[PDB]
Amino acid sequence: MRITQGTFSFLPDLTDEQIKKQIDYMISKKLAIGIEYTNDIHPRNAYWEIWGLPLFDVTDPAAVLFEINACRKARSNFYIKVVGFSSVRGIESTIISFIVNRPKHEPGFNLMRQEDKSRSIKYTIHSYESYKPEDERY
Amino acid sequence: MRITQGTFSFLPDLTDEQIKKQIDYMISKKLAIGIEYTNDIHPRNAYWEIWGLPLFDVTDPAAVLFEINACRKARSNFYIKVVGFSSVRGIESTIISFIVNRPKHEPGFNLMRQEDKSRSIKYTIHSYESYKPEDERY
Amino acid sequence: MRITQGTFSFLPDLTDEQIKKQIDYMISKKLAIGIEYTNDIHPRNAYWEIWGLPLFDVTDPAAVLFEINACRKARSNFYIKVVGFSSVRGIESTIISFIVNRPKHEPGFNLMRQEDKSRSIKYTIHSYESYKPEDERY
Amino acid sequence: LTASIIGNVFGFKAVKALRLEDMRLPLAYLKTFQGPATGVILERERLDKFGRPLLGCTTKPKLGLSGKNYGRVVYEALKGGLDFVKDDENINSQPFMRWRERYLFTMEAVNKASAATGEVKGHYLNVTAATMEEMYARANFAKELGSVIIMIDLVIGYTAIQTMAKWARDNDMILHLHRAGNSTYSRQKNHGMNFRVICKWMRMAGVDHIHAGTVVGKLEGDPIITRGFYKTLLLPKLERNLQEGL
Amino acid sequence: TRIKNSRYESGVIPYAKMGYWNPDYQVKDTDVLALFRVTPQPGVDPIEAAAAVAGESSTATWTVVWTDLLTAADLYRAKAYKVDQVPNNPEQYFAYIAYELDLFEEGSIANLTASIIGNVFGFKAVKALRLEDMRLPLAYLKTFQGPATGVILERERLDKFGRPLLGCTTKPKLGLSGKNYGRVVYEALKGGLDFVKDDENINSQPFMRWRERYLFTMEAVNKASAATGEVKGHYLNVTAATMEEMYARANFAKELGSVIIMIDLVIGYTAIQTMAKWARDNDMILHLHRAGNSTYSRQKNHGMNFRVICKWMRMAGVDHIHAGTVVGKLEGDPIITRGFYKTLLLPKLERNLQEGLFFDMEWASLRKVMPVASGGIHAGQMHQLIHYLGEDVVLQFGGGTIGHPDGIQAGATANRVALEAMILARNENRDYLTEGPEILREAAKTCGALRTALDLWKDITFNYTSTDTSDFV
Amino acid sequence: TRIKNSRYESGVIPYAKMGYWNPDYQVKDTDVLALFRVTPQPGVDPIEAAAAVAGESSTATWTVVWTDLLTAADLYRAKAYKVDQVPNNPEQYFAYIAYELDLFEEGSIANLTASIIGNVFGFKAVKALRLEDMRLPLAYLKTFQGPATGVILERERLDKFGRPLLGCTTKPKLGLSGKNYGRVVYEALKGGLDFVKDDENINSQPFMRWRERYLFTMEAVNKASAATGEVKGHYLNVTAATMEEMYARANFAKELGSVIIMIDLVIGYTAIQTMAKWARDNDMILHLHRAGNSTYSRQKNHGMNFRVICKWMRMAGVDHIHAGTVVGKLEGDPIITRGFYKTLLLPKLERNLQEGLFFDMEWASLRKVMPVASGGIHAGQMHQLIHYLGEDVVLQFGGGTIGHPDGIQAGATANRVALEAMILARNENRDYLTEGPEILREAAKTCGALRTALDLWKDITFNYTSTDTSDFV
Repeated sequence: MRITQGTFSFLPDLTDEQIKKQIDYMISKKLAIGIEYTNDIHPRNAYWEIWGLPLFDVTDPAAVLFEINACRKARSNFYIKVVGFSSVRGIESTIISFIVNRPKHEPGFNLMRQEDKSRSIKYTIHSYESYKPEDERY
Repeated sequence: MRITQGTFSFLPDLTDEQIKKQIDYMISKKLAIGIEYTNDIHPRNAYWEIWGLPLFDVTDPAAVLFEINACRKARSNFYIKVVGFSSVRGIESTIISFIVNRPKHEPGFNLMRQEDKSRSIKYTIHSYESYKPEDERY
Repeated sequence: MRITQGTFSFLPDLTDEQIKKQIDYMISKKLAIGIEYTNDIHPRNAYWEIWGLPLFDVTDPAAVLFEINACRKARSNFYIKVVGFSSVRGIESTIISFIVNRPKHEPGFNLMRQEDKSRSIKYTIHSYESYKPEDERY
Repeated sequence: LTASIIGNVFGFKAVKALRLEDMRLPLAYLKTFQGPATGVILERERLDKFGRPLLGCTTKPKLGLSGKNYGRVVYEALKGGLDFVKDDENINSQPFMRWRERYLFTMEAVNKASAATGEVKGHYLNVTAATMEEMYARANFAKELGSVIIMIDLVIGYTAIQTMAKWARDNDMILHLHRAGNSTYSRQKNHGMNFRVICKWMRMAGVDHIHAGTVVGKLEGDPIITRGFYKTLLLPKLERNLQEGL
Repeated sequence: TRIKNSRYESGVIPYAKMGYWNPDYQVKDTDVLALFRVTPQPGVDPIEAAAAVAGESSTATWTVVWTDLLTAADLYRAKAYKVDQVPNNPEQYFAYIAYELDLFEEGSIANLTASIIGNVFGFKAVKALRLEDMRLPLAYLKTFQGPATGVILERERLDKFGRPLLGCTTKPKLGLSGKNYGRVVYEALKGGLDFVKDDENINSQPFMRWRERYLFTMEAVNKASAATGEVKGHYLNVTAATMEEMYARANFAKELGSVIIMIDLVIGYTAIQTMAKWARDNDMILHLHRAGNSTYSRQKNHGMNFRVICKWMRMAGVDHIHAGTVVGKLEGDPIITRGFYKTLLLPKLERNLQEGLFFDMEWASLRKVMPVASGGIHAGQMHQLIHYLGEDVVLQFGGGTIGHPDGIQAGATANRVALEAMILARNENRDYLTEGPEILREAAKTCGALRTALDLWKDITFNYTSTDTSDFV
Repeated sequence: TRIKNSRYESGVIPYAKMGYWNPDYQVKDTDVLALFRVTPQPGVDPIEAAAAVAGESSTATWTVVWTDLLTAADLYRAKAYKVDQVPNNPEQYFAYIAYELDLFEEGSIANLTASIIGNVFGFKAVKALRLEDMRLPLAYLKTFQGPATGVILERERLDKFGRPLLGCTTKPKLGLSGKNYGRVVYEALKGGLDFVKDDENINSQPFMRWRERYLFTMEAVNKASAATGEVKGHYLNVTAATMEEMYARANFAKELGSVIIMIDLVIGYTAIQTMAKWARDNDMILHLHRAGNSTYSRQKNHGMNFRVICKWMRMAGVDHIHAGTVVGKLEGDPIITRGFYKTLLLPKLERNLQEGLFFDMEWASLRKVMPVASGGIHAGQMHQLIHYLGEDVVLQFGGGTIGHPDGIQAGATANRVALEAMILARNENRDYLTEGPEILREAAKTCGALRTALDLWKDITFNYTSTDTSDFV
């Protein structure tokens, strides 16, 4: 299946040129640019691994595209996303986050239905790949 | 991954020499010395398997080093640790516990995220190796 | 006994001359002056009978003293008091209240002791005169 | 606040028509209020969805569907790409479908949609009811089943809304508000209350979502006036603008 | 490769350079302002010291951290904006610091204090530090309850106006039994006192558990009311180790009909706020005894000035608070003391360098706290007491009542009469300060109780050099 | 008339005469003892001062009262039994005072402090006063709970022995959102820290409400556990305005499975005692941040020395308490600090004038409190840390972690490696204090983060004169 987290996951994987324009956008909005990755795409896995420190006063999109391709190279079979952070008083949070790399094949999720009180159910979602140790995923 | 339980797990695996030194230390503090092991390194597995009875009035560290190696020989692919127990009234508990044997490769742990009330999550950590029977771990 | 409600009830009943001075003090505090009375001096009787309407922009103490006596004449055997009301934003409340007439004799209060749970008691205070209709008190 | 500002003046014989267009709530007064239980920022963080509008769908027909069927629509629409699906404003508990079934079946569809997409999904479970007790019972059941969000109708009243905003703040739940009945006094230009005012009162109350209009849709919505509503709800500070009505 | 190079590149830099020193900062009406008396270590630039106090009590640390970038750092950082040399002291300076409102949790004295007095008082670079005054903003002050009852409502519940109230702490402090305790309470209340009180250290002990004291005392209070026609009261102390226990004593006080209860400052801010809400919710007068205060308020070089505690406690919602006497046995400069009384009573405060009030401050309409004067005072000082302390205050005479040779009722009457004569004279626009001794003398002619009192403690005085003194006198 | 004629006849007499001064008094093992540093007003007899403090903090009052006759007065009066001048300060004297066990409410810090520090600090006759130490008797100590968890059980719940623990206070202090807070928590815990924590002033503000922090922080904590194979934790701060609000946050922490929580001393003794019981009844480690302490523990002439606080807080039931870093940015004389740690750790306490411990004191088997060193420390001081602070302590590097240029994980690893390296050396019987720099540079050859951390804060030092020093050096 296709993991649709990320701002543009319903569209085809973005070309480096499209990624480049998305960076120009982020730059125009004075955002910190971070690169992140994991092989545990649980929708509740809020803290993916970070690729270096976030890139602050970015002016040259090529500097960012550089690290993105660097990370891709070092984490071929991992999900990789680019995040835009805003420090404006009322935001101070992510205002964009899109995927820039997916493993070749995504098995999907397993759903656990633990039967509780009456008809109630305590659900558990777990990626199949996460049933194996990290270095053995995808 | 590297299991960092134990007083010196961030330092390289100790040599028999260094272990001998640690035994001198334990001996200097009149501690009762015990050896334990397991192939279930869940951080909450408070009861590892015990290697015989704890060596009490130890005067020569070789006697301790002998059993450490005897255990190693018998449980080569198990995590093995040495424990120092103090019976001083206010203490009466372990005052040092360090790793003296690690299997060759450690897969790490799996994290289950069971969704409970609202945004709450009930977590369960389990070693990937513990998903196999003991005789087949590591 | 002697009822000690009022600002100066521990001093001898004030003379019209002394009262005259208090009215001066009230006038300087830009207070509104009211005259009230009752023959039920229960300390929790917050609403004594009002004597006419309160006097507002008073400039002559004699004018106020006039009513005090007018009331004394109409309510010989009732308690009578002079109250000074402030309208300053933070206060908006009485800031002085003194007795200017007492009946010839005060029998005092009765104290009921209604036994409640364990050793607790539900108390009731009631003037002996209040056990009689209004037209027969004092 | 409303008791004083709109308690009687609107029925005064001498005034042929009257409309509360706007209010300036002082900073010192605004601090006594809670504000959105969740808020846009934290909401996007619990959803992990940024940089784009969110997508929803109100189940149709408005009334008549059963719980089992309601769950069918929810699953299909979530898995299809929508972020949310929701009970219609008049969907509460009725002969054709009591609330508990709907809650049970919908939560199954939601979890399935999450498993099938890898996204955090949610369905506005409507807890609107006759009494506060009943509302808590419905809200609490949604809490129990793990719903990430619930909804209420403006028709329950300001006090019930404030009670719910606190509850949502204390139970990590997104609180959606349907403007039910609003146009009853916010439609005409000569008499009533302009919606930007309600936006302020509701932002103060602590609601997380509120229908503020579509400009090109089937409901009233002047583009500039509507822009005013949006700013009132999002901006950290408001600026006078006669063209907008602020 | 991702390492930073700018203001946020790893490394230590002076606080004055991290953004904590800004002499051009324009104070916002929403800022929380604080005035510290800084004494930097020799060799340390005062501006850098002020900035260190500003940094460490808001968002900084000893070294640069990039995580600042993930926040509105420029807004959250506190700014030291003014540093003046203390009048006649080359080692001290007054540092004004501004804090953004968003930094604090609404209605929490604990959070307020956690930031303001959290670590700054233990900084090595600062030899001595003292919090002198604070400017709590209108918008922040509105998130607090303020006095549960308040001076106005209190007087209305008691039906007592235009004159101070009279109270008395039972003596001996500790040791008395329930039955006997109530004995004292009856005699003093009937005699003329408005209140009688448990001592701050009277809770529940082997010599007297609390429930008996509550029962007997309530019988005494009711008899007194029935014997005088006044609303009487006794401060039942609910001070205890845990919140549950305190609630148990306060609730019992509520069940028996008590009009008032008391607590010691030593229970702490959170317990206090919890009790302030309880009192507002239960129509009870809440008296606060400043136990332990002088532990950090006595010295002029270090600690916190009591006027700050007055602000915090009025915010918390306490109804009474020992604000000091001026002629009693405890420390209390007359001008500084006037400061404390104004802070607790006025709806608005005005800057007054003599009084130590460095800030103009609106009180957002929060109710007034009733000041209490207790310790070493006695009838005969009444003219000074009225002159310095004023009308709104509880004059508490402990030994000044029980010590009387003719019994407790006599001691009480003496004070009550002394008090009334003096204010009857004030109202008559007499120079009572000057005519004082004569006014009491003229009143004692009609009351033997007062005459005796006047002779017993005729020359009793407490003249000593103050520690907490003004800088502009 | 039925007046009196003896010792209880109305009138004022000196304290030394009222039975508060007795150089022959025989201390009982059940007595509560206190050691005050007294600075009498010029013209005041030291002995009379001592007696005054003795009387005013017990049962006395400025004037004799016959009601003493209704009690076993001679027993309830506190007695100053010894007074000596301070070594090199003729203006000061050390005064020993004994109090009768029956004077105190069992298991109550509030009642205890209400008597000991209630009013004596504001007495005019005494220019300055400081409670230096207390001797709490076994019988009294048995009435208190003691640490809810205790170093031993805590270590067993964490499975970490024979070495100090490592923590980090998130920075900046304020301003960070919940999501970002969790990020810091994950990185630091995963890099080697045993704990991470909220800053004392991080409660629940506009920039971040508490519930989000709790949820995100717990996700971060569990991930670090799964990523390291260690039991990890984050100090969730439950400090709040009211007691109910505090329970609500503590319960959520318990609900989400946190192994630890924290509170600020600023909430007050009663709130602290209430939380100590909750932590004991709910298997939670309770960390206490000494917030506000230096407000009265800094100066040597007035206030209360910290070791007194250590005793009251160990009794209260707290599990961790900041006790200082000797080489950090906050006040900390090495010998005086060693006394702080002993007070919290040892089962029996020995009199030592150099450390400031004036009494011998059995701890009645009360559990041990884990001291916490926090403030301006970094890897590189590790040898001085182990030497001064010891094995049982939580070394907290806030800026010394997050300020690392290679990121937070690296910063944490540096501290973790340096710690183990130094402990390993200590254990190998090496003179690590002297070989310290070498041991680090040596271990730094294998760890980049360590090397990087060593070059960054190589010269950083906080050397200043100590304000709280021993009087026998």
